[PDB]
Amino acid sequence: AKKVKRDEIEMRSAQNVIFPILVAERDREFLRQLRRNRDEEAELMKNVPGWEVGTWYGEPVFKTLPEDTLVTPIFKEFYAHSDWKSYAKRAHLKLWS
Amino acid sequence: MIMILYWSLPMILFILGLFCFVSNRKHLLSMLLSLEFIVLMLFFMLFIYLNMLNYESYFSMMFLTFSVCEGALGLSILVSMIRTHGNDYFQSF
Amino acid sequence: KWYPDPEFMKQFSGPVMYPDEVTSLWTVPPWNSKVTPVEKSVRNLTLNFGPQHP
Amino acid sequence: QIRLLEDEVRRKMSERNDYQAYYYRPSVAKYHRISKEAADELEALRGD
Amino acid sequence: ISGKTMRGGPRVPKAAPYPYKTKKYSVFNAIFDKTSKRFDENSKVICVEGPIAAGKSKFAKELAEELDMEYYPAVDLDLIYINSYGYDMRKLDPQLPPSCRSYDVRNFCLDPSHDLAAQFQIRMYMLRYSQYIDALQHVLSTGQGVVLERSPYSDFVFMEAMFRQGYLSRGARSVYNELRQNTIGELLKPHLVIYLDLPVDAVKKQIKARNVDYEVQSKVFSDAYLSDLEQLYKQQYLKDISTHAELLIYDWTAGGETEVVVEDIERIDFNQFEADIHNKKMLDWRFPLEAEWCEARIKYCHEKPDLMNYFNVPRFDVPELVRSADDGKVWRDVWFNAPGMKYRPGYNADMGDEGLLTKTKIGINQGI
Amino acid sequence: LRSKYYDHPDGEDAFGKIVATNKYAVSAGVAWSMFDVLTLSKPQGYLPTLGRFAYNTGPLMGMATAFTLTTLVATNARGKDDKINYLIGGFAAGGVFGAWKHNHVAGLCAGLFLGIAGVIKKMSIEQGWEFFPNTPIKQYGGLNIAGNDWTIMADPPKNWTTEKPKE
Amino acid sequence: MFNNSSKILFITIMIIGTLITVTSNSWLGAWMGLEINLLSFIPLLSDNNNLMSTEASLKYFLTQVLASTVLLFSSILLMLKNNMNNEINESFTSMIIMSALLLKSGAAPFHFWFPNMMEGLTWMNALMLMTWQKIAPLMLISYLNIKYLLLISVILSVIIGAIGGLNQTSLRKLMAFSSINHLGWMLSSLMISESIWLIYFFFYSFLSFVLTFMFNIFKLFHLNQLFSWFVNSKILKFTLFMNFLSLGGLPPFLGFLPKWLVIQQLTLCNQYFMLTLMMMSTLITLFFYLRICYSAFMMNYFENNWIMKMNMNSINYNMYMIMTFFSIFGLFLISLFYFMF
Amino acid sequence: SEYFGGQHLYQKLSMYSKTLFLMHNNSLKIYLLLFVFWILILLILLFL
Amino acid sequence: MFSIIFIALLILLITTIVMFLASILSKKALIDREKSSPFECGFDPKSSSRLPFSLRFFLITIIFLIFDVEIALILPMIIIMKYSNIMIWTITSIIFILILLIGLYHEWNQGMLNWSN
Amino acid sequence: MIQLMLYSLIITTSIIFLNMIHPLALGLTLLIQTIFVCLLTGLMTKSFWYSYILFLIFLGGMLVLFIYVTSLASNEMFNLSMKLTLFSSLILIFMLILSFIMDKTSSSLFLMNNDMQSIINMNSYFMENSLSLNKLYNFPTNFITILLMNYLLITLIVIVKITKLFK
Amino acid sequence: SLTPFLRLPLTDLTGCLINHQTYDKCGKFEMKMMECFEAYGLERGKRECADLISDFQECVGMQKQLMRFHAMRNERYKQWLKGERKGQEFFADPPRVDAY
Ligand SMILES: Nc1nc2c(ncn2[C@H]2C[C@H](O)[C@@H](COP(=O)(O)OP(=O)(O)OP(=O)(O)O)O2)c(=O)[nH]1
Repeated sequence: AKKVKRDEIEMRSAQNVIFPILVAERDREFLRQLRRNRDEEAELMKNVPGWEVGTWYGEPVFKTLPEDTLVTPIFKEFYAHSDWKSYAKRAHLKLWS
Repeated sequence: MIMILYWSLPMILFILGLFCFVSNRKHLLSMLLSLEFIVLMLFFMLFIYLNMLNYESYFSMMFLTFSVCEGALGLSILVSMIRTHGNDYFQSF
Repeated sequence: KWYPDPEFMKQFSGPVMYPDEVTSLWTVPPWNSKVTPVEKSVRNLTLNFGPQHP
Repeated sequence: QIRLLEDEVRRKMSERNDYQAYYYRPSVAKYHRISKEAADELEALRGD
Repeated sequence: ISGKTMRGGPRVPKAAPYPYKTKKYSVFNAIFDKTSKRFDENSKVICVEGPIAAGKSKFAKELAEELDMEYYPAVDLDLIYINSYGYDMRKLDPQLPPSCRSYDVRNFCLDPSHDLAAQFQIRMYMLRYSQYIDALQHVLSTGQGVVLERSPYSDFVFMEAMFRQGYLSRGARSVYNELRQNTIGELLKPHLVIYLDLPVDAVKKQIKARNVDYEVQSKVFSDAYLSDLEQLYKQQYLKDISTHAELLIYDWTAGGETEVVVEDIERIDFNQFEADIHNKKMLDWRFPLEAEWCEARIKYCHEKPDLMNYFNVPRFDVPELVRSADDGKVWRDVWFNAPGMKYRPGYNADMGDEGLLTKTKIGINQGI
Repeated sequence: LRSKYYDHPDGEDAFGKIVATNKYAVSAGVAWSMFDVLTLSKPQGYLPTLGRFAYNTGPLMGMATAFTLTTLVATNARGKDDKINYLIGGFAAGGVFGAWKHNHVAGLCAGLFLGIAGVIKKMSIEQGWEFFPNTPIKQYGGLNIAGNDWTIMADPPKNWTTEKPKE
Repeated sequence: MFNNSSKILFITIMIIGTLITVTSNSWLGAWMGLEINLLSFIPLLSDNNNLMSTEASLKYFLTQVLASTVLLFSSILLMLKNNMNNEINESFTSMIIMSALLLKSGAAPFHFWFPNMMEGLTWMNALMLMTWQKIAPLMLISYLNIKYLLLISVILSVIIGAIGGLNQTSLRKLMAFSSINHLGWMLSSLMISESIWLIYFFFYSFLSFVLTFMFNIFKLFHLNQLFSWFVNSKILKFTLFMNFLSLGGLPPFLGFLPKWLVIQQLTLCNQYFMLTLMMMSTLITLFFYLRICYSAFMMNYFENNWIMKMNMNSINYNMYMIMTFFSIFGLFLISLFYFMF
Repeated sequence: SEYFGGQHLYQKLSMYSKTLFLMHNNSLKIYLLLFVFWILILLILLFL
Repeated sequence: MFSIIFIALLILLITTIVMFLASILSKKALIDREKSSPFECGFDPKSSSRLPFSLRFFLITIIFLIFDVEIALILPMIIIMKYSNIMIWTITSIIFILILLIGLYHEWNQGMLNWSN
Repeated sequence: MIQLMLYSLIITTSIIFLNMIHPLALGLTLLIQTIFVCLLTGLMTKSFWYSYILFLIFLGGMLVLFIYVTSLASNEMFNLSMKLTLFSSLILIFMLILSFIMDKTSSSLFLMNNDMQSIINMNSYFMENSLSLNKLYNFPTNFITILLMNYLLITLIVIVKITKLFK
Repeated sequence: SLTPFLRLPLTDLTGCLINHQTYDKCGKFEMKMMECFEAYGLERGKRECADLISDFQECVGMQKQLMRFHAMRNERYKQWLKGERKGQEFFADPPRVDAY
């Protein structure tokens, strides 16, 4: 068991080293994609009765949050302009599409 | 509509279960089996809610442990009832 | 003096004190209200064991 | 006279439910705080 | 079931008997004390039957004497008329003549034409039935065997017998016949039944030897009446007992040799009958667990009042069974104003009780 | 569909008015219908069942319409809104009750009864009270209602304080 | 605690299960407690000694199980679409929860199972269903706050609850109908306030408890049995039977004290019309109780002949008629009760 | 007078007492069906 | 998962195809009144032969369910043991098993399997 | 697609369930339903842990009672009707082609499988059941498990009290 | 959470039965609420938790946010049905899988 704990911890120690690099290259794409995602939400409801991007016809979806508070969009919203091929490519990876 | 696209299927099944629970059957076994289907649907509604919840998920066991006990009690009284009258047939009621 | 007489006690004593075509029809007054079960005949299962049998 | 006053006050105190008395329904965050504590207890504990 | 003679001595109770005569039994008490622990070989009920004037009281006395059971003397109709200080309410003359004046077996034998006879005809069944529960009480508490000379199960024989003679009413026959079911379901049938079989003439020989100024000179003793016992015993009464209890039939008591009867009974064992439980014979005695033993025990050591209250059956459709209100009111006045009936037994200090002003005790199933 | 009988003058919008009543009439009609078709009539088949539902519902439509129109007729012509107006309203309703029931006496007596009902109803409408007003008080327990806790978990301090802001 | 030792066990588990409900924090916990009640009660109700007990068991189980099924289901919906146990307002999400609870406690439109039950139940088993199997669903009804449904229940909680009682000759069914009427008063009282509802149920528990507890004692199961039941004097036949009028709560019987309390607070809410209806029906409730008391008010009736003595348990009788004496002279304790202020 | 109240009331009560017994002299399927219908009505009205 | 799902569907389809194939490969014979009777060692079957359902096998399977559910309760102990607080995980689990033993040993003294019938 | 196909299969089997009246045919129908519901809840869950669990309790053990006591058999075997099968096939297919048509995403649940959680989530990189089943054993929410086991103990005390009616 | 009337020692089992708060983004909103419910009771608090209940519900409930998407994508389809969107423009670009 000492040997099993030995190598598992090594994985976990090697694990922590890697992780921030993934997060770093992760943040850029999140902000890049959000920029584009807001652009399309603006450019697709050009002619809509009262559309207000990031809200529901006026009132904000969230209000108790102070201003300049970024709330990550739910997964579906993040994919609001995407095909199944994109959607499944991440969703059905446990199931191995 | 959220419920119409998400919580609708559980409704339609649940109502169909109840109607079969109040239909006409030679004995009560079809009834017990009917409510048993309802339990599975009951689990279905329960889990999608517990899935809204990060860790409250575990409450499945509580519901499952209780539900199987209802079924066991259900079969308990029925089987004792055949043994009493030599039958548990709805004509005896 | 009039005292409660068997006629007055027969006012009640049906399954319904105002008996109707059905309640007056069938009556089930087990006084004790604890009716003993009556044993049935539990016929057993029959096996023609053998001849074709090791 | 005092009885009429009591009813009037009881009318107001029920309408608004200001005061922690007959027309109050105390709530409890204790159980949520307790679960908050359990979450705290086990976060620091994670990992051998 | 086994005789002392083959024991080379007396039988012993396997465990300390429970004072059921003077102590109440509780469900708490059942948890605190087990039931079948005391039970032994002889824990069984040997009922006797025979045509009237068969002298079986001496037989059963000796049989219980040399097999170590209880005798439990026969019907004692007088006990209705007896009290804490003995005297007969029959003493009370026909102040209230119509349906308050007494009726003993003497009165029946002198005249069964009186509708008031039906009174004891059912009250006599109750006395048997109450005795039977006493026997079950003694069994389940002490574990000791019992022997009842006659049983409520057998009482209907005389019932249909008297009715066939015409003495009872068509109404009364229905009343008793349906009413048996109500209570008779709630008793355990005896393990063993011994029936004695003389012909009608032969019993007339012996009843003329009883020399009883209220029987031997009486008129009821037609062959038809004393024979109806024979047919009813032979088929109607026996068969159901023949289903449950083991049935032995010797010729009769007089030639009935006790020792061979002792040996024949002892030869008939019941470990042989410890086979499949579902067997209908001995059926009413298959108690699975000690808990179920205690259920039967508590049901008789703590529910005798419940057992009596089954008798509360409303039937005001039979005149002879109805009582006149105001006369009945006076009948209440006589009984509870008469000596030694004002209070509960032991509290009739008018008739002598002392130790009152502090006494607050009451006996298990103490009458009232 | 959605109208109120008693939110308009007592002589205007007959059609909207009857609708605001007929809805509260049909509710009772079909409500009793499903209640009794399964108890007594039990007429096997769907047309027979349609018959019982029709038999039950129509008369209550007759009651409501008769009451409404007679009383509406009164205000239109009698020119007043009185307890008596609803009284003739109730008389007409029970007259329809006798007509359908084919029991002359039963209809007339109920017509008197329904007139009393309308009388009291008008009294509510005009005296500013109601049969089932909302509650002014709703109590939740004794004065120590806050003090009836018997729990045995230690509660760490709160995240909120009653004390005034210190900024 | 009727015959066996297991009676104590199942009663205990039952108590714990129901106590969970009344102390339950969330709907799910309350549902949990309710099912535990469902378990613990079925074996007591389903005696293995007779038949009628067993048929009552399927009906009780086959009804309660559906009630719990619907209750939890409607809970999820409410506590989905509102994402919170205490919805902002009562909508269609919530009426179903009451309809579950009303059936579980046997309220007005959902009652038919409840009379059919009584045939099977013995006395104290009936008693125990009468009193305790109605706490939890009612205390939950407290949390639900739909005025109109309770009001329709209260309207219909006496009409059938008394009209049927007029018709029944089996004491088992009469107690059913008697309580459905009384249940009408609890439901209204709980719509008004809870402290008064708590009191009224308790006095109802007390009264029903003593009532059926003597019927158990003497095993009187049919109006004929009441007329025929021997008593030495035919005076205590009458002294004991005052309680049948304490059912109606006529002032010198202590049943008035709760009915007065509910009436006082209810009219303080100004639902005068509702009081009139319930209180009109109360007379019909008291009507058949006099129909019962023809057995004892007059004395010295026509009786059966064979009985000579009447007997009963020490423990049950000793407890019983202490409770009766209070039902006789209870009012003068006006001071002793201080929970009304 | 007494016909308007009096005995006639007790006459009509017996009529309705008989009726309620006919309701209650049936099979448990019918009553559960009532409840199912009551549920079903409320469910669709939530949707509507 | 659905990789598993598809494989199972494929197998089941191949399975039924094989048995479907054997159903055509095996030669047919003209049916016979007696060839299609229940086998009772060559002596005529009795009346319906539907066994009595007065028996214990449901009782044993009910013991199964109780222990089968209890097994469910104790399954997750493997993973949580690394995370949970040790006192609670220790005592909580220990009393599970302890109560099981006591239930078992108490029940041997009851001896419920040694029924009279 | 799998999710909505699985709805379709559950719908079709449900229609099968409400038609079939032979007890085995019903009990068979439950069996299929259970596999389907286990599949479906698994998809929307963090993992299939609970699916395996309720499979072996509900189906694996507890439906054995239902089939076994419903071995009454009707005294005779099925008269299978190829028509309801064909309708079952027919209803399945155009539901299936509609499933091919329906909106790929919006017709899907929104729940967060382990994959559909964000990458940054440091908690998600543990054993999939570790953090979910944590508080089933850790205080003060673990005593309820003790209540479960004693409930099951009491359940057996009940079964031997009901299943022991004189035999 | 609806208030147990008696609050006896057996609320101690199910009160913390299942908690929104722990390890939940909505949990922060639960605390923002449940403190106020403690401050204003359960009836005045239910009156004066407008924003608190709105956001708490929105976080877990996702009603407002999710329904915004549903109309948002329906409107994409609606223009396609009117024919504005053709085989290419009918969908946008795929987010890099390593995002979100
Ligand atoms: N009406 C009626 N009389 C009975 C019944 N059983 C017994 N008797 C009457 C008939 C007898 O004359 C009398 C009892 O006399 P026995 O013949 O029993 O005296 P025996 O020599 O048998 O000894 P013993 O009575 O036991 O002391 O009581 C009964 O069931 N109904």
